[PDB]
Amino acid sequence: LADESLESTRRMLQLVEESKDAGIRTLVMLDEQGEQLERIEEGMDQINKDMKEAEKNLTDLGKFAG
Amino acid sequence: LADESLESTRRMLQLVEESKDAGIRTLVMLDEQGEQLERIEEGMDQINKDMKEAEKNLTDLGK
Amino acid sequence: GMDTSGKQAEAMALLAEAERKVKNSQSFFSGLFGGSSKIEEACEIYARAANMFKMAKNWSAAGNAFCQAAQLHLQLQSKHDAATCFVDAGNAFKKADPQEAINCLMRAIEIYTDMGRFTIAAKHHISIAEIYETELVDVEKAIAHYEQSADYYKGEESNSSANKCLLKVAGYAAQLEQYQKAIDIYEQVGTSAMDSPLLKYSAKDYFFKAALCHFCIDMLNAKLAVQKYEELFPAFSDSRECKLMKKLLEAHEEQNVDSYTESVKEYDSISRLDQWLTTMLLRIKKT
Amino acid sequence: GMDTSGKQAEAMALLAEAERKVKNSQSFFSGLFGGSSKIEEACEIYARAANMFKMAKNWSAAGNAFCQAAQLHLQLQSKHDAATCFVDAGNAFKKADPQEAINCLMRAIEIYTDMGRFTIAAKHHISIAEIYETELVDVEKAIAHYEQSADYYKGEESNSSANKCLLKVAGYAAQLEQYQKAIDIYEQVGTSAMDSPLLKYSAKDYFFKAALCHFCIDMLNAKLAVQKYEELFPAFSDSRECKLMKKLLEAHEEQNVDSYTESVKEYDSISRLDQWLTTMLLRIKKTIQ
Amino acid sequence: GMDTSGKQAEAMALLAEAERKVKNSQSFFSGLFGGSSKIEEACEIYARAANMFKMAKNWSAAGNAFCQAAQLHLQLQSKHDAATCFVDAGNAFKKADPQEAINCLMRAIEIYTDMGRFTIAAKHHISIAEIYETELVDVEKAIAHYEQSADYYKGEESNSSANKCLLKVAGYAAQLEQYQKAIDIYEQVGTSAMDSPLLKYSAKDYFFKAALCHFCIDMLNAKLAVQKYEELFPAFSDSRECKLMKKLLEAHEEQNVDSYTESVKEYDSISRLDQWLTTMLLRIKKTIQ
Amino acid sequence: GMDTSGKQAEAMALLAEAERKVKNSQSFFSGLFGGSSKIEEACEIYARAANMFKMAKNWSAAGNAFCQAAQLHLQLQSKHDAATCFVDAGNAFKKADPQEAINCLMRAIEIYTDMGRFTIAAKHHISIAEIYETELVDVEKAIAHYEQSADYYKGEESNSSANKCLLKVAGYAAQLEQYQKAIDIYEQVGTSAMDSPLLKYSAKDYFFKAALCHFCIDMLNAKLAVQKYEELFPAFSDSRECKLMKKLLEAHEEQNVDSYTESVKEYDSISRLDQWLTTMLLRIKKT
Amino acid sequence: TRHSEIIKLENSIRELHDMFMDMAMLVESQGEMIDRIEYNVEHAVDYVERAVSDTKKAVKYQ
Repeated sequence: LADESLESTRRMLQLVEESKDAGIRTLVMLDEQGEQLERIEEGMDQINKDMKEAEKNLTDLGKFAG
Repeated sequence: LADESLESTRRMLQLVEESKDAGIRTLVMLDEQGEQLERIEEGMDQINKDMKEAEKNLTDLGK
Repeated sequence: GMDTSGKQAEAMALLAEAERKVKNSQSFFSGLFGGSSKIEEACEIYARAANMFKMAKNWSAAGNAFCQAAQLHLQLQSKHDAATCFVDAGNAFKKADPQEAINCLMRAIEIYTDMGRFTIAAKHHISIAEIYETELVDVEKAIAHYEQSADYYKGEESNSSANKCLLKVAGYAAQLEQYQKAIDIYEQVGTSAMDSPLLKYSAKDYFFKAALCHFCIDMLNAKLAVQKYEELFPAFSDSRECKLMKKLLEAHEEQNVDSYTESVKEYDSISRLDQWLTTMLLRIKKT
Repeated sequence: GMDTSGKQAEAMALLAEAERKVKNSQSFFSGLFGGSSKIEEACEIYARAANMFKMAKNWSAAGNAFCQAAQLHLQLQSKHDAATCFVDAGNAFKKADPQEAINCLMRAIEIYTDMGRFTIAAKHHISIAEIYETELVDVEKAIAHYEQSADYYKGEESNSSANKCLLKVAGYAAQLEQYQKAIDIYEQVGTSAMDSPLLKYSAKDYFFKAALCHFCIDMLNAKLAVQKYEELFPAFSDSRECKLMKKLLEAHEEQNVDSYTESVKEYDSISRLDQWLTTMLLRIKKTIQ
Repeated sequence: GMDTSGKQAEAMALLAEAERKVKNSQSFFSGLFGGSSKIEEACEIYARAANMFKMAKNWSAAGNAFCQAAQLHLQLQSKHDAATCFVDAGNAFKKADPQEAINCLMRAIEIYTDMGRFTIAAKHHISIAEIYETELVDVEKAIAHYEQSADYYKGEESNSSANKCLLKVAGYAAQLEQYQKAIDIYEQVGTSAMDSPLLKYSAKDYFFKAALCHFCIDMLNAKLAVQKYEELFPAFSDSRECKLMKKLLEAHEEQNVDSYTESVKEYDSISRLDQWLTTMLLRIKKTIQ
Repeated sequence: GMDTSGKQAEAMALLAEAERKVKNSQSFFSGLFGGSSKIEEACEIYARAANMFKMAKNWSAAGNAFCQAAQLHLQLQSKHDAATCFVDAGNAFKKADPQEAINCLMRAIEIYTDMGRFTIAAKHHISIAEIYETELVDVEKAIAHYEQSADYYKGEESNSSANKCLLKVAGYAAQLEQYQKAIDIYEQVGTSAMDSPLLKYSAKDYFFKAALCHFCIDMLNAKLAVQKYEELFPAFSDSRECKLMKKLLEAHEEQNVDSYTESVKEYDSISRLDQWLTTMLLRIKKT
Repeated sequence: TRHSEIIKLENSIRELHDMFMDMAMLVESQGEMIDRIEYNVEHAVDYVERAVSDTKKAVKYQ
């Protein structure tokens, strides 16, 4: 009873601490990708708008020339 | 006390099984996102190469 | 709000001046034949009037304007813009009346398939299937749409999306009591998942559902099927699901309802069950 | 700082050149023709000066230069450059003085919704709401901004962000606004989450908050609310929140402060209590009579 | 199905039309000298026909058409589009003929690395190795491809991908090839993860693997490596794997098969096997004498 | 092996062709004024030669070629391609000899900040700090680089990026017997971490760290700081860290060295400590 | 001593549960955003491709 109980408490403690630390670490890292992903969306939409307006204006100018 | 220990054991069982079940699907979702990332990367690389070559050719032709 | 409704009436007047633009196409464009950009700006005013309609929460009017702009714009040119307008009209029609959303989405599907963009076509296929599930009652049309989308996805080695689509299709078919297809799909997906170290914890449920489907049809061959599964996956017996299935099938050898009822209640005491599983068990165990 | 000293010196030099360039602009608008390109170069130098001022830590000067460049740019039949410059000025004014940042961000929002990009407009609205609530001591305008953001998000099919926004606004309103809106929003979000497998295991908290809001007004209606919830959601009966609520209402029936206090203390013993929940419990206690 | 038959008919019609188009283009270049638009439109027709054909559920001829279109396009000094079409043809032939897909993918890899792109080249190398090993029974080519992919990844400090490739290579080598290379790769990868942010407690497994390889070579080397790891990584002292390995060592020392058998049985009972450790343990037991 | 030898042979061939190209290009510009197309062709030759040098596993010469191309291109009144070449040369020089890599990365950062973009400059700054830390011992330059990158990141509202840099700077400052900066950074980040719905759980850890270093002064100040933190975070006492700090304080007040050592060992056994914590605790024990 | 173990077990299990729910929520949000950005990127790719094609044809007309 004593030996098995000591084994159980030791293993439970170590496993629980490992899982807790790993969970907190994943929690902290997720936010970095979140913010970067906001940034990449910003850049993507800016690119889309710029290229769309550029091409439409250029087609209009080409039609004016021709 | 011993019956308190047994009911707490039931609680531990339920919590652990629920956490594992949710873990499985969370891992599946992570796999799906990892799959999509490669395709978006490839499409972005293709567009970058195409626009670079096209604009450089047009600029050279303008001369 | 109330103020933006007056400007929505002004946007109806914008549609009236767009009617004047098509009147230009009718009569004045003979002298303005070079004004194709005039048609383009007519489409632009159409689009922003439809945007004002959308901001005015007139979903039917917004969809009508979207469809009219798409029809005028798809002059065999700028097909992708027409497809974008059609999908916008379909999204607007999703609320209120979604019937014509199906037709506009099918037209967009045809346009994309002609272009060859399989991913967006399959996503729209899933969208139409799910709107069928949630709004209408037909399942066969949703089944066909899901099969087509799964084919398109598996064409480009997108195995996860196809696998989940096939899982949903197999579940619905099991609800529609077509068990051969269900067991085929479940075995395929489970065995494929067992290939990768990522998804090796998920098979248990797949194999459990496949065993249930098989045991529904032929109880005698269920023992052979479960034995084959166990020898295929040596860690399939240790799971509680295999033990419960073995207990149920061994108890069914004797006509004793109490044993299986207590088994299912005991299993339910650790975790709640789902509607599909409970309904399937209630139907099968009746005899 | 020597680097900062030289940075400020060249910043003043660029400001003087920008003054000369506005002289050029007013001369090319009244004396010469074709000054659109010249004032575009003026805008370029203005943007350079504003960026390097931002580098110099002089946020007010950078924001003022950004705003001047933006308002000058508006006149060139250009709107997206105006929107970007307005957003830059608002970001610069976020710190130090944010009052004019609200006005500039509202102008940018108006222009954006004029074009039709709603998602970015919703994000800017949520930024305005967060800055107002964190820095400005007033909540009603925050409530309005959150309502607008939720409307925009739910109108674009972005369900999750709208759900979080609605939950936040309802929870905040429950503090200083009638609980009817809180009850309605909590019930709506719980119903939406139940079918979905995402928050189905967390909807118990939302039901608990709705039940607390019901209790803070009256008891009989609270009993009807809890029985309806447990009828519609059978699994809530085993929830420890259900037993806690039943014990609390049973104690309240007899008007015993002692039992209620000991029960809430026991509940606090495990896990931990929250500021809002503690305030709600105190408020309902204070009317025991 | 009507769709399949109609699509096949129109695809064959398009193929004949494209052949006649290219022949009349060769004629017209001398007849009229129209430049290169004729060949470009023939290639457009070829691409359209090939994509429709692959949509028609038939693959081999679609890949052949893709190869022909890519070759004709590359004939006009255009490479990137030809490389993409080569990749598509290889993907299509993946399920039709492995050899042609491998040839096309090799051509794409060489041209891409000539351009300067390496990550895509490494991905193509990994795909080639995966297709080679999954269906064709061969390793050495797979090992070389994985090594090349790891080299390309490490050339651009892609530590994770190169680490995975080298781990797979070392595993395969230990399974079949000699053990020295497996020892070096396993030890290096295990010791290059002492300060991992999340993987602080994962390197232990790697170390264990290395020891087994040493234990496969000789007893003296095995014990020396165990001692060196013990001194190098103090935490390895407290690992259950360390106790298991010491027990196996002391059992094998005195030549008592019963002790080793019961130890391995208990180890399997406590934790489930992996199908790789069991084979090495069987090979070790085969030399108990 | 053979492929590398052939690549290097043709690379020397192309380098001879490239020196011929530049010489004859300047000659032809002088004698004929052909423009700048030849200079662009020489730049492309340099770029491809550097690429095949990298393929040949000669990073020093590849970086030299990249730097030559970058300087020739910036001489051509164009920056972005020159910046790309400079960063490529820096990446090539990362291994082998990283000294000139620092200078070239400085030039890249200078041009980037001149343009007005911050995030890439911050990335280069952190990379340079990492290079200095891993290969050199002058931690002052690393501190400066980390602080500058952190300042850029906070100015650009990238609080998450700034937090990691601040934590690294605080740790390094505490390492070199300097406690004011460590205390300030740790307490500031802990305070700003109070309201984080996610980070709140870890918000305790930083606080504890501060207390430890704040004890490097003396018994008393430490008590005031820890009790202030406990008031500010009422739940801080729930964790064993406050119990351990109280044990340390009470044992050190009475000079109970054996009990202090045993408590530290017990904490190590239940949860092991890292090099930094062990060194700090041993330093505290010295007095 | 075992009662302290069971109390700490309950606390840590409860904490891990709540953590996991938060991670699931965040992962879902990230996936939603990835879907929308992939759609937009593909649309931009197609638009620029047809833009370059039409511009090249227009130049050829000259």
